Amino acid sequence: LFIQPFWKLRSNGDNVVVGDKVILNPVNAGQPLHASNYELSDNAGCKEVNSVN
Amino acid sequence: CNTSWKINLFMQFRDHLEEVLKGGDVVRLFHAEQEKFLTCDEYKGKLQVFLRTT
Repeated sequence: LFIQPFWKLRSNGDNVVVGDKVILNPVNAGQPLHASNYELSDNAGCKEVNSVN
Repeated sequence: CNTSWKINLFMQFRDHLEEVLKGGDVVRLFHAEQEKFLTCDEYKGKLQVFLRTT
């Protein structure tokens, strides 16, 4: 997972600081992780995580 | 004449480094998130500060 800046303050090559908002982009899939809004039927109140823009 | 000149210190030689922020420096504030420069201009007879869209 490439760890990439989400803020314009940080830039490529900068050390990651605790508490920073970052984006995890899979090397192969190429689409950042995303917490879907589709509620899971098996467990109520639980969402899903999938790779998409 | 009898005029006397008093030496008032504003900045020392050690603090005159070009790699640090110093009093009196002319710099502009750039908003990284919005990618806009801080600016102030007269709009309706009163000077107002804002970020200018480019």
